[PDB]
Amino acid sequence: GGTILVVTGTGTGVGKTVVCAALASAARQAGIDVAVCKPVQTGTARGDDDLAEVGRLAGVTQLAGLARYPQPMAPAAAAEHAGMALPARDQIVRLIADLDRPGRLTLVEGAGGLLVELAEPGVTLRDVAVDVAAAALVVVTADLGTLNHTKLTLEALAAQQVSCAGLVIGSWPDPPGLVAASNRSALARIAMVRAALPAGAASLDAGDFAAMSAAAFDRNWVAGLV
Amino acid sequence: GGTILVVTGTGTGVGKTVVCAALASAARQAGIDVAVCKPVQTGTARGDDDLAEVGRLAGVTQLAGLARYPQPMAPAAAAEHAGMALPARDQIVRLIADLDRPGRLTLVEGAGGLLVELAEPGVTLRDVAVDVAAAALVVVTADLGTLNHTKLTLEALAAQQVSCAGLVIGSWPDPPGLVAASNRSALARIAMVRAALPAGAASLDAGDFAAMSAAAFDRNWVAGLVG
Ligand SMILES: Cc1cn([C@H]2C[C@H](O)[C@@H](COP(=O)(O)OP(=O)(O)OP(=O)(O)O)O2)c(=O)[nH]c1=O
Ligand SMILES: Cc1cn([C@H]2C[C@H](O)[C@@H](COP(=O)(O)OP(=O)(O)OP(=O)(O)O)O2)c(=O)[nH]c1=O
Ligand SMILES: [Mg+2]
Ligand SMILES: [Mg+2]
Repeated sequence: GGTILVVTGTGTGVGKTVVCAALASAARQAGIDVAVCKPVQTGTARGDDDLAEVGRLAGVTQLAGLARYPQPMAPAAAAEHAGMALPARDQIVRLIADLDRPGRLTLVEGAGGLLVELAEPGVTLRDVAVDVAAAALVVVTADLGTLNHTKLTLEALAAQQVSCAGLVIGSWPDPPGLVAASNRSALARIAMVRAALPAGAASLDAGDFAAMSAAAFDRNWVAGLV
Repeated sequence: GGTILVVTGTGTGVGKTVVCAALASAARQAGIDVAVCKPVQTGTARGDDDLAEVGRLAGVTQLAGLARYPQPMAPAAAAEHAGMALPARDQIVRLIADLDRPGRLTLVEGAGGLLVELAEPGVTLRDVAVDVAAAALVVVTADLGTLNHTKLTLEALAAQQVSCAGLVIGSWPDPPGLVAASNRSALARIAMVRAALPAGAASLDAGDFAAMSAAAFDRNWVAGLVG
């Protein structure tokens, strides 16, 4: 196959989607073919659509999903509200495995943090990563609490031998400030910080997003992903 | 020895300090001798003092500190900013073991979440709980993200064989509302919810704090903590 990375996070709304876009954009600019899978999208009544964000910010066209729940809740509660079950583990795993091919960077986004339920019954993004042998990129904050959440997420990955490909600070404040500066230095002590996306990047137009994306990651690390 | 519980949380500001004071108050009203312990305190320059609050809300007088730092930062960064070192792991252990006593409940509040560095080098409250054979009471929010953080914390506890004495919801709103209510239902499927402390417990007076405390926990669970 090619390279598969789940893009998880220490929590909800930490920047997972804008980080998928940013890495997709840098990979494409490096001449790598990119696909992005978001198996379960919720909050569609208010128009949440993470694949649309990736398609618009980074230009990706191979964008796969399996389910769309209208309520703005976590996948299991939204599915409980709708009275319609989440997809099954095999559905999600085979979708990603069908996307993966040599020369392709395939990114997978779940919902919220690493352990929220993505498929019936109780299967997580960590389970999916195991079944498709993906490594994990962990999107973090630089705010109070991040080191604990980062360490807890990194331990949960190592507990099932899911490799950690790096950290990304999904939203880097301007100018950093005292906590954010201390938090970035300490995260850098426990894993490589691949990038720190400036705050508000997800509202850039595609041209600005691409230039920002190619400057945010290290040219060689992106080139070597596939 | 007696019974030692580390009181940790899914993060900082989730209610660890008010849960200590509530468990201490309920334990005391059952006849149980209580000590409370905070080996690392940051933010002294902003007035933060969890031991002092626990004394205020609950009337506990057996309160033991050790490391104190001016800045409201994570311990490592606060001690660094003050030209000080973190305490060594044996000093934290000594603090707790000196208080342990038969028939006494000792509560050890961390700083922030389970894996925050409390001692050189990379030593956490989980390591400390291992050293004193303590179980762990996990203070959680009912807000969004709580399920994932709670599951991550419980897994980190089990990997080191640190028994989990249950969850407590640090701040519980009246009325609940849909987000909190759903999360509390989902937390109870994960582990035992020992209490849900009403929002604003920390402002109650000693009389009302004791009433709230006695109502918040099952008395038979409180009494069963301590032989
Ligand atoms: C203003 C705002 C933007 N966004 C946008 C900007 C972020 O950089 C981007 C990616 O963050 P995500 O972590 O993916 O936030 P999300 O709601 O899409 O996360 P999840 O898929 O788990 O629900 O989404 C939010 O998610 N939440 C917000 O409150
Ligand atoms: C915002 C605020 C909260 N509190 C209360 C609300 C919480 O339920 C309680 C305990 O939260 P904790 O989890 O103990 O967090 P903390 O702020 O004490 O910091 P630390 O991680 O070092 O413990 O403190 C106050 O007493 N005064 C305040 O101004
Ligand atoms: Mg998203
Ligand atoms: Mg506290």
